[PDB]
Amino acid sequence: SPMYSIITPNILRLESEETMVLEAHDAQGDVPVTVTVHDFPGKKLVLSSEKTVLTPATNHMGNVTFTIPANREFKSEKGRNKFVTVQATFGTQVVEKVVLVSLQSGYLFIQTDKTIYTPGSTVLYRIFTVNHKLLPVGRTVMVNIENPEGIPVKQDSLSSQNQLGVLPLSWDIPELVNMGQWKIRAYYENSPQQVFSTEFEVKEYVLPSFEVIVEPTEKFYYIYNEKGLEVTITARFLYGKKVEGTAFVIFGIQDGEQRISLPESLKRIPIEDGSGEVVLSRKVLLDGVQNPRAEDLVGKSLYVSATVILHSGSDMVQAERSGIPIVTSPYQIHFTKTPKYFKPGMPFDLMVFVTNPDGSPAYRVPVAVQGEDTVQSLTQGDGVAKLSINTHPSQKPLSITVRTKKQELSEAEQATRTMQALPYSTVGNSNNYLHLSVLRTELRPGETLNVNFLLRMDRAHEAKIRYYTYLIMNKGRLLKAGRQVREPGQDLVVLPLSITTDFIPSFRLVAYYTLIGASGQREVVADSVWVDVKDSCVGSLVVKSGQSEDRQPVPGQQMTLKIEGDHGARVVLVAVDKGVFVLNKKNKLTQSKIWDVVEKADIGCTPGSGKDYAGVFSDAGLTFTSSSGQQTAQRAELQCPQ
Amino acid sequence: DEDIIAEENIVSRSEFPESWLWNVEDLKEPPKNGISTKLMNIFLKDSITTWEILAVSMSDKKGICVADPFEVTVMQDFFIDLRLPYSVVRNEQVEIRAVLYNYRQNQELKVRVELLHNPAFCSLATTKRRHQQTVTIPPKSSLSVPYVIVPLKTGLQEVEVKAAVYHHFISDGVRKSLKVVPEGIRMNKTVAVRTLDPERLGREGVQKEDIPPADLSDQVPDTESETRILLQGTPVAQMTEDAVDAERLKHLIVTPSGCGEENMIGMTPTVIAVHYLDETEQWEKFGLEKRQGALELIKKGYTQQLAFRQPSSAFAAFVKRAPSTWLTAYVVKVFSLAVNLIAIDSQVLCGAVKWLILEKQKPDGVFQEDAPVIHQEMIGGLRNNNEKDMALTAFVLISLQEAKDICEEQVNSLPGSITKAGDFLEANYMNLQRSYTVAIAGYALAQMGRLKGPLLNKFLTTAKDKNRWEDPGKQLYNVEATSYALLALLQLKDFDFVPPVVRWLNEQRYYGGGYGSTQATFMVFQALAQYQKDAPDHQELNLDVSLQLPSRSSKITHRIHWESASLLRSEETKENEGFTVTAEGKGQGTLSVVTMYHAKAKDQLTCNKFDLKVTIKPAPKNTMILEICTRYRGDQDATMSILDISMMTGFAPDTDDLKQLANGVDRYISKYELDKAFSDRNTLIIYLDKVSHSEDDCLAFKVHQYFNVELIQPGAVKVYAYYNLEESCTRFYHPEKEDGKLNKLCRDELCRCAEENCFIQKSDDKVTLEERLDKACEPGVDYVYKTRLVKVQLSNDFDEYIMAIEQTIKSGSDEVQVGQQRTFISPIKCREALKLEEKKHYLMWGLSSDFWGEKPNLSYIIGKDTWVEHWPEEDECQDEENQKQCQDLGAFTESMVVFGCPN
Amino acid sequence: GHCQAPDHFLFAKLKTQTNASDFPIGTSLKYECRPEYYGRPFSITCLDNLVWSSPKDVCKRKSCKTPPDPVNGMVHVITDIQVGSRINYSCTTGHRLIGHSSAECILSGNTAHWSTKPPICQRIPCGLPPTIANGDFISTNRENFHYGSVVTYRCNLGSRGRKVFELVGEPSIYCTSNDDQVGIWSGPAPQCI
Ligand SMILES: *[C@@H]1O[C@H](CO)[C@@H](O)[C@H](O)[C@H]1NC(C)=O
Repeated sequence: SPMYSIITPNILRLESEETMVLEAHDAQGDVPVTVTVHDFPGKKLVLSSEKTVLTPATNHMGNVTFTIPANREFKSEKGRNKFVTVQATFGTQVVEKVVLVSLQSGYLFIQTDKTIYTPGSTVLYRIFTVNHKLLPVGRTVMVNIENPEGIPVKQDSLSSQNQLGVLPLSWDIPELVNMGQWKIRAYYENSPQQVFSTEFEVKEYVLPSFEVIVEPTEKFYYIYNEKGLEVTITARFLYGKKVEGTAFVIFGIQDGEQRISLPESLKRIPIEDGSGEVVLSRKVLLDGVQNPRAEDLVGKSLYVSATVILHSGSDMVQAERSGIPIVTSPYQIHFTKTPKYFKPGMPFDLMVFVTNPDGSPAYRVPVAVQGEDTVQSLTQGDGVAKLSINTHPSQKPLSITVRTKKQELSEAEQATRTMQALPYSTVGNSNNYLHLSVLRTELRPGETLNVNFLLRMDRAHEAKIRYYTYLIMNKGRLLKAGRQVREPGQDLVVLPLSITTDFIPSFRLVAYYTLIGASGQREVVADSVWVDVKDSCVGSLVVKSGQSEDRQPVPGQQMTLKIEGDHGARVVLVAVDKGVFVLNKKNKLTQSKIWDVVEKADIGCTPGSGKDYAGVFSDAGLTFTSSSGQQTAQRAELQCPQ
Repeated sequence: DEDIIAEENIVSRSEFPESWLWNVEDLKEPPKNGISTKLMNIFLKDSITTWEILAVSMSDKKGICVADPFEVTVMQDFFIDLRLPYSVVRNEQVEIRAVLYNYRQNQELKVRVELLHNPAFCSLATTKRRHQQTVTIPPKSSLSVPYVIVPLKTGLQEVEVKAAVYHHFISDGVRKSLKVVPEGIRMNKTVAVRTLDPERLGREGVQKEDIPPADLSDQVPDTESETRILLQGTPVAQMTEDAVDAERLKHLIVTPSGCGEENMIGMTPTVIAVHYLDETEQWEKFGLEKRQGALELIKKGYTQQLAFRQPSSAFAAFVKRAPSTWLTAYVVKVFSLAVNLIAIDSQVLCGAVKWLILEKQKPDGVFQEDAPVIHQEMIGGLRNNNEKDMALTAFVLISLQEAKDICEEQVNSLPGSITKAGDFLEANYMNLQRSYTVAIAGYALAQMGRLKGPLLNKFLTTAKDKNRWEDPGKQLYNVEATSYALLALLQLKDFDFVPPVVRWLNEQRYYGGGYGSTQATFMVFQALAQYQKDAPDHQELNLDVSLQLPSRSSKITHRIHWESASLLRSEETKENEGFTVTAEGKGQGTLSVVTMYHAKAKDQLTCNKFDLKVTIKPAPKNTMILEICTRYRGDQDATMSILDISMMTGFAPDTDDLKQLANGVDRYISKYELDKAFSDRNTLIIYLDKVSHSEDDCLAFKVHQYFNVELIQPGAVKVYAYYNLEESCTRFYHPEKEDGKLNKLCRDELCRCAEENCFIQKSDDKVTLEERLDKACEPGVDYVYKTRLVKVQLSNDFDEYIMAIEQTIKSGSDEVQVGQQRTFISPIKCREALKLEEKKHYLMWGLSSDFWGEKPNLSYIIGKDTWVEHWPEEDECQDEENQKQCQDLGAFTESMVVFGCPN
Repeated sequence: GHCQAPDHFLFAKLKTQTNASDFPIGTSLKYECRPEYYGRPFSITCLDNLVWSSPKDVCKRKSCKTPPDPVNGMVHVITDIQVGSRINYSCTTGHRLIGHSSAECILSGNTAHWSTKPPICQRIPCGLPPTIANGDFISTNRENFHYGSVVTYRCNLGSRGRKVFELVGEPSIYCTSNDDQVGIWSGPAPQCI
């Protein structure tokens, strides 16, 4: 009984290259395959254009690369969801699956020259138009400009064709204008549902002479600290010289979105050598609010508003540090990187993410799961620590409680969290599992990664597994497909995996084997895992000094600038006075934000594994279909469950 | 001065951009180890600050990359920082500051600082005289130099200061810009809201609208305005009756089985379920895997059905049984609908049709059943009618018209048979006694468009309550007939009648799929599918809007459609003008016109929360006493406050007096200024812990003048709360000037600077006749009068001399006849230099720019170019010291009057 | 006794009588910086060693201001801003230059001010889109078009709406220029038939 299987991405996109996996299991000879895509329902013949031949010595597996053309969008804002029918014929046999379609063409990014503007000035902004592979593409893009009240005052429709994915643009802010937060909105012509936006502030301002930066000794506040909140004020000129002046500093408590000032926290301190110190006493803090219990203040934040005035009295600059948490503990525990399902009898790998109250990853923090002794781990650079526990064969859900083991804390100050994992369910209780283990962390492009395939099943049928089928999913598409061979008797095999720049920001690895089980029954066993890759650029862009370091350049002098980048690329530049950022540092363009937008656009909703093979595929953002009837469930939802 | 670079030789730094280097560069450099390197030689701007450079790279391979920021620190050893606000108010006196920074480690600099003269400002710097100070700046320090100016003309003006140090090459200058805002506040006046409905509210389907200019009564002259026009389309959706919930359709998937009849009974619900779910797009809640399965069932039903197809192409229950007309017709009716689903052989279908026509059709156009079907529950309401000739003829005819487009170009006898049967249906229609037949034959005739006039009226009036077509009997017949009637209405496109019908069908809660439910199910779902297929979900929207502005000969065009309904149209004009809107087409629009402008509203300028009184009094070199009294406006005393005090040039506070305040309670003075040298403190800041809201909190200290100089500048006192700089109060102090105010002359909303010389430089040098003649013959000089001072009216500010003109030597743009009085205005402080007293005579001449108010009512102003010469009395001319003057006066007068100028 | 004719600095000028070769000991001569330069007025004296005194750095050459970064434009500066130097202006993409591209550092002899004024690079305008029978284009902008603006065609549906004719031949088109001039449409493709 030769079995034909098709693997596709969970959701399909328009005007983007998608790949499809064709497999013929237990077959003979060269099997021809034709792939057709139609509208659902009916026949529009969207793409019939991909034809291929599966052969032995190719081990009966093949790629199909197609790009689905766009009807664009007639309707509607309301939707609703559109599906397409993917059908594949191997010589005779027909296997078909209907797939959900997202209208997203690609990504759009908007870069404004400054973070703040004046009435009667010009806002310069570029629009980067890319596909899902973040490659440059000429396309039609709709642009709108919304005032604070939300009314678009200007809208155009532009083409990025022959612009190399960069659209230079400008808008003149009127002299009679509404003050507030202005927004630049943009979207693709074929996809009005996906809108990318940026903000910029219009205000009456002047660039200051200097900048003020206030910092706490630590980024949180311990409720029982008698010292109170200690704040160091730093004020430096734009040219780097320190300052001499007088500063006014006051504190406050933030709960919800509501702020409450502390009147008796007002202090006037001298500024000497561009520095100063001020302390909010616990007495003043607890007196300001009449709520007698101190523990009630936990889960609230503090804010410091410092105002530095020069000894000339000409220039005055204010600054604020907000969101200083009042906590019982310096740390917190998060399971968002750990799979929620386990293989009974097989090692379960937990990834615990310990963070500081500000969200910054904690560094070198002891953690453990009760209980107790043998397991311990220290958090890495990314703030994640690995804890691997052994697993009982029982069907009882696994309840895991993780605590921080750091010394010098009274256990009242220790962070704890409790998770639960569920047993992977097999076919007909055959108890045949598959365990993918990837250990190494802080992975970078160019490195190789050993993937450990651990097979669990009775040795009676073990000789029938000659291979594992693996898929590398990245950025919502299929990055790679392959076959890892297995000789009879090999329970654990290793697959070397080369890591290119195409795995950034991260990737998913799914694998499955299939065999005929007890009494003529087809069983498909699968497992998945998620691997984080170091976030970075694909290429490199550096801007440095072109001359030796002697002394600072004088206004009016020429400066040679060195740029280090990829061959053939186009580089756009901007220069901003740092006095600007004193007023507004928000909404600045950053690669981190790009990869964040990409990682939010991922169709995979889980860190790994699944409740069953169908669950494994679907959760990892894949669809598996077979002529024997084994197939994934249907996801009609566009977003990730939450 | 001694060994110093001149002011004129200094080029000030004018460029202070907040953003630049918008440059675009491609890397063409051949890669060395994968990295291309381009070197950029660029030009740093005038600003002293750190410039941050952000780069983004776009490659056709590697994609997008956002580089990390790069900083460049731009600084000098000695420089000027000129601190200007964002905007200043016209005619209001303000004090800006120029802070000189010397960062040199061991070296102190002797500095000369000068403010440039601008016609747009009133300062101590005149046209022929500069305003310059000489101050010493210690190593690694800074010094603030206050300047007091009054803005004059609106718009964006320019302020420029220069400085250079003695015995060194060091120099610097700063040229910045500042916005001069007139008195007022931004106000949004809503002009017009107009509702657009060219169909309902328009004439001839066209609605034109007239929009007048905005009021703008309180608008400030010469100020701008912006009129904004918004066109907002309004979507109108019509309620479309609820489609049948797919949860009720689940039972309609049935595996086809049995012989020639049963096979169709089982094929029926599975075929129509797809048809309906396809149009209603309910598969998502139904599930997508079910469809293809159903398609397999359909293909099965068809394939099995082909086993009952006789050589005659006719269909019958069993191969041994005589062919059934109705069964074959129903097979045609089903396979016709199945074309959208599964592959079907046209030969089988059109073959069955051809057999129907060439066999079962009578010469009168009637189709007749020779061999009745075995299941009488599968034929629906064909029973009991006794009209069955008509009913069957209709059924068969419908099955023929559904298969037409496929079989038309194949079977030649199809249209013939169609029209043949159509005549028969047409002739007998009016005699129909049963609603069911009226419905089926109604739809039968409607596909020909032959249901018209009396027949159509018979069809419509048959419906009870204009909702349901029904006869007494079993319900299924009434439902089926109602379905046929719905297909009829939809065929004739009468949508007024439709909704009450569909509302009734869905109300019956009939999902079909039971014993003998074939006809009911099939027809009700065919009808309810065609309904949703043909049902409009919206009212047609096409808008043609045009705009006629008197300021633009160009025609403004905007087209609004139903996909545009979400989109908002915006148009702007800076000129306030009445304009015309020409609208046309279907749909409902909304028009909004709103202007933004500047209001004449006063005052808008005040010390908000602070009352400030400053009094400087002579103490019993020179020592004076400065006293500052302040009170906060509110229900509570203010928190920590700031007193920013500048100095009259050449003055310093008494160093001793400061300590008592500083060491006193509630008062704080930084030690920085306390141990600072007596010299070079022109700026002192007194930090107050509080200021009372009840009674005035006052303080005072002595000030010594260490440098004597002519024309000292008033000092300033600024009180403000540390948390808010925007709310403050500014006061000036001068011993010889009222309230610290500079001399300026204002009427209406316009003011001119009084800080120049009171009049032309006096004699000596003693004036001769050629001097007066040549000077008065200058083309610029407008008027020359001989006058007599009538009465001196003094005021708190400006002196008004009433001069009666006794004769007019030269006349200007003003029309003035001999004997008419005129008023001359002079700044106080110039009164004792003028030494004018009543009854004496004077000679005056001036320019055309010195007039006060507009013609022909004028007052004269005495400026730097204004000539005033005392004319001795006739009896006083006999005196031996008046001789030359009198001779010159008479001479000049008659020479000017009689001969005029040679030029 | 007696110091010879003073050396020629040539970047500074003496305006007063020089009638003599051998100067005596301790006699101040006044050297003012040449109009091509600028510096503080100074005086050179005999060392008593028969050699004249050395100037500190009193005098310097000149330069013409600061070249501004124009709106939507690139300033290519070769060498320095010193007198007689040339700088160039280039609009990179989608804009036409109104002005003089080449700019010169000048000396009017009293004071320096740039010979040419900074040019303005303006967005390439386009004429009306090609009009075809039986069909129209849709956009928020109709009357006034600028460079890079893209317009999309369609076919009129009448009133009730029906599928009339067929949309054929590349409905979307945009403004572009293959030379620096007024922009022309990418192509006059569309038809409704
Ligand atoms: C499909 O095959 C092509 C070669 O024809 C190969 O380059 C590509 O990597 C394959 N795609 C996948 C996802 O493996």
